[PDB]
Amino acid sequence: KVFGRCELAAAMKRHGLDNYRGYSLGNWVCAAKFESNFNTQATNRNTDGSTDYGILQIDSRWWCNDGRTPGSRNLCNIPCSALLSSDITASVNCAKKIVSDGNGMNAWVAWRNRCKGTDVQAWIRGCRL
Ligand SMILES: CC(=O)N[C@@H]1[C@@H](O)[C@H](O[C@@H]2O[C@H](CO)[C@@H](O[C@@H]3O[C@H](CO)[C@@H](O)[C@H](O)[C@H]3NC(C)=O)[C@H](O)[C@H]2NC(C)=O)[C@@H](CO)O[C@H]1O
Repeated sequence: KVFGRCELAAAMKRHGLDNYRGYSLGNWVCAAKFESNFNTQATNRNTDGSTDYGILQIDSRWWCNDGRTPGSRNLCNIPCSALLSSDITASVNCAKKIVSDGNGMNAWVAWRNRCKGTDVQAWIRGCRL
């Protein structure tokens, strides 16, 4: 599924991401627009072999198992396809462990380069929240 902007905002707040580890909802909404364009089914292959899965592009080198990233970890304890669902629970669940792992949202390259230090509040503009 491709989320609407306020639709995704609503469902992320529902799932506890607004101000999770200090980061406002705007940050997360901005992270998703640049990582996946709000597409839950988004996939991207990396040079090292790993693949980035879903609306928040979680990488199989570190967080999920895709059965073809040999010698990698599965720290969220899920199969990577779990992250491609229309329901974002799994991705948001795993996202909370990523952002707590020491580097904050810097783990998300598009956030560091396109959302960080910008008016991220503007991504939740007009949303009935
Ligand atoms: C959303 C996503 O999948 N992002 C990926 C990033 O997770 C990843 O950056 C690397 O992440 C790992 C795992 O968190 C980092 O290891 C951690 O590093 C911190 C210190 O920075 C350390 O305290 C933690 O103990 C350690 N984690 C574990 C489990 O030991 C690693 O440092 C990050 N490396 C870099 C260069 O940023 C990148 C790169 O794999 O990929 C994104 O897709």
